[PDB]
Amino acid sequence: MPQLNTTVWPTMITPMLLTLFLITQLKMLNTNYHLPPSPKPMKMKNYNKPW
Amino acid sequence: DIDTAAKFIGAGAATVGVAGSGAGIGTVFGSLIIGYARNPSLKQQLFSYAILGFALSEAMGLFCLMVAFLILFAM
Repeated sequence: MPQLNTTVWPTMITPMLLTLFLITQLKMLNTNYHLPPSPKPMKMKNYNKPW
Repeated sequence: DIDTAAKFIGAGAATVGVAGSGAGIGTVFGSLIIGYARNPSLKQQLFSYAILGFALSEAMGLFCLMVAFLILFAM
């Protein structure tokens, strides 16, 4: 069983630790979801009529 | 050799343990049939659980086969 060959373990561990925790996490961080456009048709600070 | 012989015997034995996964998937998909026949509006969601259910049943089955090969080749 090749899986049991403990000679070549680090050459599997290292690049996985690199691509799962650094590269892929970054390629995610670049993917952002902006909040939806919410044109507010009610916003008017008009003081009381002067009076 | 007696070793090789016992490897074959233990392989067949450890293989027996797949009947559990067989019955497990049988039960899971039977229950999925019933649950869908009851509340079909949830079909999609139900199906999800089914797969997951299946995904663990085969899980245990896998272990059996594991020892099988892990005796047949690795030992």
